[PDB]
Amino acid sequence: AQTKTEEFDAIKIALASPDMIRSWSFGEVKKPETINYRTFKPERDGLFCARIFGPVKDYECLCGKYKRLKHRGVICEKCGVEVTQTKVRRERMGHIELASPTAHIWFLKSLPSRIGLLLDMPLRDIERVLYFESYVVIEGGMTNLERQQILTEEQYLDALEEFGDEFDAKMGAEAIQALLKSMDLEQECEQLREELNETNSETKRKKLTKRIKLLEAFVQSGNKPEWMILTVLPVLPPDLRPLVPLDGGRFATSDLNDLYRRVINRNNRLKRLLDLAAPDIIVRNEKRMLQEAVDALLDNGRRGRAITGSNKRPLKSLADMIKGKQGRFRQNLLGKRVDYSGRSVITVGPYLRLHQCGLPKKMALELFKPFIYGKLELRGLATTIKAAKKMVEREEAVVWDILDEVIREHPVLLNRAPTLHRLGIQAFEPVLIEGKAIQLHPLVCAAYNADFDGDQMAVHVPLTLEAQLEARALMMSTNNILSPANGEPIIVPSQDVVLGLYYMTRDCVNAKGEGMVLTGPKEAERLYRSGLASLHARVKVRITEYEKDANGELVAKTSLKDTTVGRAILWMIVPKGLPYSIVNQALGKKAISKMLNTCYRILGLKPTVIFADQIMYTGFAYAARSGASVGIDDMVIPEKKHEIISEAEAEVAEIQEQFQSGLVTAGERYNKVIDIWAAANDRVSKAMMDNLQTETVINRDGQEEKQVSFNSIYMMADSGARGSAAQIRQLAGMRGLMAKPDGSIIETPITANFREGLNVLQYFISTHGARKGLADTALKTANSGYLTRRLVDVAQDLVVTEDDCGTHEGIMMTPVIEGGDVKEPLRDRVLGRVTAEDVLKPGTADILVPRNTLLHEQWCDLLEENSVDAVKVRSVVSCDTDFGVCAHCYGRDLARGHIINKGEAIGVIAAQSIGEPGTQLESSIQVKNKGSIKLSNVKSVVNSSGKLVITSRNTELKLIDEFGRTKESYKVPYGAVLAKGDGEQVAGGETVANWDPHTMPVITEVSGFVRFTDMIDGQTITRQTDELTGLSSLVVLDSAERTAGGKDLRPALKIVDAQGNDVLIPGTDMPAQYFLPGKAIVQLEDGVQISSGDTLARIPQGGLPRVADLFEARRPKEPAILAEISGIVSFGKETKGKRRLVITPVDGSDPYEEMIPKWRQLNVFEGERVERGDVISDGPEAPHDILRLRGVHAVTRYIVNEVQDVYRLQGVKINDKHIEVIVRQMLRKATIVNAGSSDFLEGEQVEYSRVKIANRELEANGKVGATYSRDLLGITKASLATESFISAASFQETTRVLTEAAVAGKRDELRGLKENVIVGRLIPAGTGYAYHQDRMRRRAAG
Amino acid sequence: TDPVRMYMREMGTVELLTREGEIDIAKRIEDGINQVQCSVAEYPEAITYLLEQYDRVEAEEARLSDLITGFVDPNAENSIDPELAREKFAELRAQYVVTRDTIKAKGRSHATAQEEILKLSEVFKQFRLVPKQFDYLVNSMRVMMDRVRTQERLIMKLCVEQCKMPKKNFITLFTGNETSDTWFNAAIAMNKPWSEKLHDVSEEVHRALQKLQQIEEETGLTIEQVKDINRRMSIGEAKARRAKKEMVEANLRLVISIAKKYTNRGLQFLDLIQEGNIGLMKAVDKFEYRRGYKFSTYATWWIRQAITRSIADQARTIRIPVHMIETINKLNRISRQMLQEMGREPTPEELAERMLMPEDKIRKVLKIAKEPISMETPIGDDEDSHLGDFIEDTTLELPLDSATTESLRAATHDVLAGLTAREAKVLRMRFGIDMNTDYTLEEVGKQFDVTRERIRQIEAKALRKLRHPSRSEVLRSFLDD
Ligand SMILES: Nc1nc2c(ncn2[C@@H]2O[C@H](COP(=O)(O)OP(=O)(O)O)[C@@H](OP(=O)(O)OP(=O)(O)O)[C@H]2O)c(=O)[nH]1
Ligand SMILES: [Sr+2]
Ligand SMILES: [Sr+2]
Ligand SMILES: [Sr+2]
Ligand SMILES: [Zn+2]
Ligand SMILES: [Zn+2]
Repeated sequence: AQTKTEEFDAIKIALASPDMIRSWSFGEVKKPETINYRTFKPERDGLFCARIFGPVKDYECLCGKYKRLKHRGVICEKCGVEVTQTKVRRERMGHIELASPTAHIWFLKSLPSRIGLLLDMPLRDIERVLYFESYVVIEGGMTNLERQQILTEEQYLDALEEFGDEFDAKMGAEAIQALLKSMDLEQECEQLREELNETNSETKRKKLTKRIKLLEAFVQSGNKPEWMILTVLPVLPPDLRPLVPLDGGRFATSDLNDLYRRVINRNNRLKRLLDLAAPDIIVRNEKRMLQEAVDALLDNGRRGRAITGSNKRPLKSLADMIKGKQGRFRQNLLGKRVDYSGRSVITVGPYLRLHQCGLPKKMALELFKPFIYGKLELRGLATTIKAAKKMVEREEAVVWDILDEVIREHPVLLNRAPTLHRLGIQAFEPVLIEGKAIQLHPLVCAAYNADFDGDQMAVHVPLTLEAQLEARALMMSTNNILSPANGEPIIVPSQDVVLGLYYMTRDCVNAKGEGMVLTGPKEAERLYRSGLASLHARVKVRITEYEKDANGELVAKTSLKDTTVGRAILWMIVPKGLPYSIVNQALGKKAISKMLNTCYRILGLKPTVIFADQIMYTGFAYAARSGASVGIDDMVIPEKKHEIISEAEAEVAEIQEQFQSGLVTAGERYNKVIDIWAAANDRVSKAMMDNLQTETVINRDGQEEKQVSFNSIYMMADSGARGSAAQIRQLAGMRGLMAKPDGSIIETPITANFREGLNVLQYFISTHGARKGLADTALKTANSGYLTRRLVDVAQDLVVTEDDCGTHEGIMMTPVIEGGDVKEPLRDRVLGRVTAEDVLKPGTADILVPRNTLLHEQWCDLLEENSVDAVKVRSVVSCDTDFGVCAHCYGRDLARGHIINKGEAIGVIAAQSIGEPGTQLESSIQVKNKGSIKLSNVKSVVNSSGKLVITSRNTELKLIDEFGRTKESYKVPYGAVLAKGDGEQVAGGETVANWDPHTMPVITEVSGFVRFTDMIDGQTITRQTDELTGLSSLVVLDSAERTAGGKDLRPALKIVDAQGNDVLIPGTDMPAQYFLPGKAIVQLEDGVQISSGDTLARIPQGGLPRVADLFEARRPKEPAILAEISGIVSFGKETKGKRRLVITPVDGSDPYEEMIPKWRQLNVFEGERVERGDVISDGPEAPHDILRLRGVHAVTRYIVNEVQDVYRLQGVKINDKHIEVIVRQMLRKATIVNAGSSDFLEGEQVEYSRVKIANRELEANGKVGATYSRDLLGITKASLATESFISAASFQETTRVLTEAAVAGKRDELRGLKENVIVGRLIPAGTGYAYHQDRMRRRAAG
Repeated sequence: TDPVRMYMREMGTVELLTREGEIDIAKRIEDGINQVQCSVAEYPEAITYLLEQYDRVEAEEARLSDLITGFVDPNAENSIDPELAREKFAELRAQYVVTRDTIKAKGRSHATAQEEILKLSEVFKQFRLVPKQFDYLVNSMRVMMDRVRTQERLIMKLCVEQCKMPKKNFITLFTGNETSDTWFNAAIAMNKPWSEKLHDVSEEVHRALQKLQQIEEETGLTIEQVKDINRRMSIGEAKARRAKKEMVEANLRLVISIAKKYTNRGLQFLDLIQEGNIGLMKAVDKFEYRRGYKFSTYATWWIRQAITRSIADQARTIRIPVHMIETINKLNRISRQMLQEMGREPTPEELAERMLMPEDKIRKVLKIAKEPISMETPIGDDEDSHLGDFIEDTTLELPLDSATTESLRAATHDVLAGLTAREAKVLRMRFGIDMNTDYTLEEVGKQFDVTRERIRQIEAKALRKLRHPSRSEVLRSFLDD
């Protein structure tokens, strides 16, 4: 067995023994001395020592008698110093022998007290003994005091006289150490398990289970409770807490050195006082501060706060070294300084290739400094290292030639701050260019958030062959042409390149040279650059296009095409294996991006990279040839701008007449006036797109006018190069409406555009949105950056383990349709996904579509003709793969062109794919197909106005076509108006059902007058404004905001006839009195007659924070109520306006009841057969409620759809596979129902229980089948439950984790990615994954 | 803060005793010490030890300090004169032999012998010992007590437990006799079941009594006389120590009044009181009730002495001596004077004139007086950085220089290989190349077959060939350093 090999695999943490501290130590620190004032050297036996810790000089003694590297490991007889290197002062430690036992602060003050839970004693009782105020009973017999009893000095005196001798009680920290000495761990666990048999409890059970979990973990590791109180105190090495002379001459010392002195000082005094007369008052006080001295040394920010001897600052304690945002544990990742690194301002590089960057000459000479010396002595140009150093410094002409040789074929990484996704660091092969600025490729600039105006980039250089290869094979820009977030390419031409291809492809009416036959695309270049024909005009060209063959490649179709001169030249740029139809159209940013996407799957990776550069070179050349210029005349104002404004300007003054008269109220005016300017702003914008969009008119050939305008501004907007249609609105047409500091919109918008001079008032108005929008942007990076940090820490420790997981189960995927519009088709949704079950849809004759296969970009085209719906594909959620993803049962790699290879970290990509683009962050049923409306469970009643309002809780809508079959299915809620009844023919494009989306109306049954009984104004009801009908309406307040005068009053509307007597409700002889709940808004007045079907009262129900809320699994303000057990369910009893739901099935036992709030409107009336997971209260659904009842599938698709809806509105494309990775990290950790091996509640992983259930049911001597229920933990609730203390203390609170690891005796085997970064080992992901498998396999055998 | 509050509440219960109340405690202190001094005078070995240790220093010629200052200090019933030192220890030796013949005759302390033992104690009480020498005299009775009761416990172990014997019969037998063997063998004569089964361990019980009865010949007192003094000595020690506690406890409030003034210096507030309490320990031990003056005035000097000594010894990181501390305090007093009397600032040329010290002394102390700066001192903040972050390490050698050292040893090895066989061995010994030890010209000559003078010739011959530009072009590149 190896003994001296430092190659470790696992690290463990436990409590240190007083004898174990002496093993670390090499001597005892007895003096508080440091350094002499005369000669700057260590003193005798102080903090700084050469006899204990090591010599200050390299291989020398203190006196200077022993010199030269001759002597090694020689213990001096004159001084006592070992002749060794001074690095020994960094590793060697010391010890301080304490005269009195002092308690540890980490186990005492840190909640919920490690010493307190172990002894079953509150902190108030422990501290009063420790601090020396009261005695505590340790040993018990027949002394009436039993155990842990707190006794004062006057109580202890009388108790000893009555008994004594056999009775044992001590005072101070000595008593606590003796109390932990006497306790038996083997017998305490047996007693607690016996009492948890008859009296179990529910809420008080948690503290009883906490004690067992603390005691059982204490014995299995073997820490011993006696070491909780410190007797020997370890000392840090002198190098970590140094006294170094600065440049000026004044010394600089650590705050730890000042703390250590105030420990030894009173330690030496206590050793004196114990033999030089010991009065209790002084001795207890010296022990009082000595306990505080260690407390201030370990963790200063707990008991009091120590002040530095010279400075007015809290001293950096031993705990403060690890934590504090920037310490030692947290600087392993963030605060890491790196050699072989550069930094300069970025510049454009149009002459460079995609794999090439323009690295500065003087920077590269400095960076590859050791690389120059290596290939200079090898060439025979320089004699030695020092001679090679002189040649570099003198800047010799021959050095520049060798420099280029080393840089060639050597990749260099380029990093930009901040890195949101992985493409922020890309490798490039440098080309030497003279200058102090670094040149970057224009195409890869789209990957970063970079702009050539004042941005800087870090220049990193790999050193080893392994580092050079993983930069070329993985981190190279040519290899990373696609984005990891979505299947669309990230390297897409922008600005100048788009404008160049747009002008080249666009056509004119009659340009120079039209109607020629042209021999090949070569003659198209012959006419333009010579000066005989323009790029525009429709001219026939002979072209030879090559289509893809079934085997490839023999198809060569030649035909005459009707294009332009410019389109023919661009075909030469287009590779052979691509159709001509893709370049035939006028190309913009939307069209050019489609060229690279099609070129990738059809040809490969290599052909599209060369093509990508070829577009860029040609893009800049023809953009320069065109000469696009933004002029003041190009900013065309609509012909009748002020004419439209004047029609809407005094139209506001027309409603100002209604403001004073009383036709339109003051509250209704503001929202009516604003609609005029909103319509006027759109009218000017639409009129702007006539004098700018197609304004040409002058045509030489014929008399026509139809042509796309050659305006410089429109060319930048139509192509999508720079500036959208929204930007052109403000400059030429109208700026629009601005906001107020409160949030409301200003009455009069800015009429003046940027073409004309803005007013002083108008410009001050526009500044508010400028200093508010940019203020949001200043904290947008901080908020989205924390969101990126949040998603990583929970999913980072997730890598691909197996090639295929043995489950034919996944998620049902349907194209997202909102109301009657398709957002994303099946092709874009199921692209990349691997199917779990074969396609069984009938349409065209075939022999089945194979399962467990990758859906290609060409394979998905076959599914489009057949029109397939609802395909269950293998996803990240449904995985039984030990600890990770199962490759095949996941999907394609979006950056690559095939399946994702095993070893790649999915969770890190999944977190970056959402955090990066995060910076940019139904009501009426309409039918198109002709048929007939058939209704079931109809309870409609016609009112006085003429609205068919239904008086039923559950209503469904169905359509019957020509043949006689159901077409569409839609749900109709309570309080809805139907257009047509049962069996009525509908036309193509007609609304059949209509209701207000954000309200819950209450419908009456009996007709007559309305009485306001117990409806006193001011006491129960208040007046405001309803924002739906609307006007002034009564608002009913809940039982919380009501006055002290009207305490017992029920808000209810009473229905009477013409005489004044109550009209009875059909069924019961009870008077008609509809009790109205809280929050409800009453629209009706006193004395107003209503018919059957009239509404009495209506009951009311962001961006980045919404995404953060869904991922954190936080319950909404108004959670939806759902039925838990299926069967015959009926209501029970009444209170005021609330119902207690009693759910009882048919079978045995089944005791269940529920309590529901009063204001809630239900979807069931009386005696209803309800199933598991049904909507009772309409609105938002609670994330925990869906998992509880609907299952572990409907909740997973709920997280996907709700998050995507936020990104769809903003215009962001993120795949559904990235979200479901984090969902799997939310579903982990489950609660056990059936008794297995340990407890009932606890916290065990889903797969940890799946390994358990597979082992218990067959072998392992258990035979019990542990039933488990899935639990949901939103990121931060799941990231705390990591099975590593090194990974936890990285982002979590350090002092809590290190104490928990010490007590339990945890072992970190280093499997997570974050665990190996801190220790300085290879990552169990990617290249290091194949390395890591070699060591994990040899743990079982050996 | 917690520790400051309750300390004031612990001594708050103890009330101050003044005037004649102080004397009541002070009388028990001096009577407590005197009772111990009576116990030392009764002990026969203490008289022998005082005569034995006297000849240890007197034989080594006439001295003044160190050991003699610990002894003598006489009081009839500072530099000690040799005339009196020889005189006082003279009658003590005479009383040692005259009070011995009466002990041998008849009983131990028989009438006339009792009169002379009391006369012998009067001569011993004449001397006063310094704590350094006084402690070992008490240890001559403390350690010897752990030899009487320990051996009696061994006798009790192998008779009461081993033979299973009642404890009632042990009282009369092991008190009235003690010395003779008329308790061990006399119990068997009565003939009893638990008395006859004592022969199994008879070779350990009364045999171990030779480490108990020998003490009677070693010291000079019987078992009855040994226990009578040792138990009485523990009384006087408990009398003084416990009474000294009451004097300290009552005067704890006086310590705080002085400690509050020296708070702004360096040390913590509670450290001043705890050290001041140690100063109060000295203010009771040296205090007498025969003084006839206020206790508060005498205590203030001793409390202040403990604070002032510790405030310069500790507090600072680097320790500054007592003499150097006084000059730093002198600097600050004149700095306040010269700043406003002249106008601007005191220069080293002008500051040295009033201090009566040379310029090289003042300008040296100014650097030493400065306290070492904290490691975590914030400089500008913004991106959050400390003073300890910008400090570079000069101990580490450059990786370029580390490669140069490796290249130099590799180059010289090829250089020495070009030399003619024996030429390489000489240079590797003369300069210690690739060898652990460096050799001198005389050492090579005797271990290389050749003469002494020849070594100097071939050394320069080996150097000359390496001084040539054609051969050593690689070695000339290292000359840049
Ligand atoms: N301008 C431009 N050139 C490209 C592009 N892609 C590849 N090349 C050129 O093609 C040459 C070979 O590239 P490879 O990738 O090795 O192609 P291969 O495997 O089929 O041989 C290189 O020449 P080389 O560097 O001289 O290498 P070699 O020919 O000395 O091996 C490189 O300059 C591109 O997008 N733009
Ligand atoms: Sr940009
Ligand atoms: Sr910028
Ligand atoms: Sr020879
Ligand atoms: Zn030495
Ligand atoms: Zn799987």
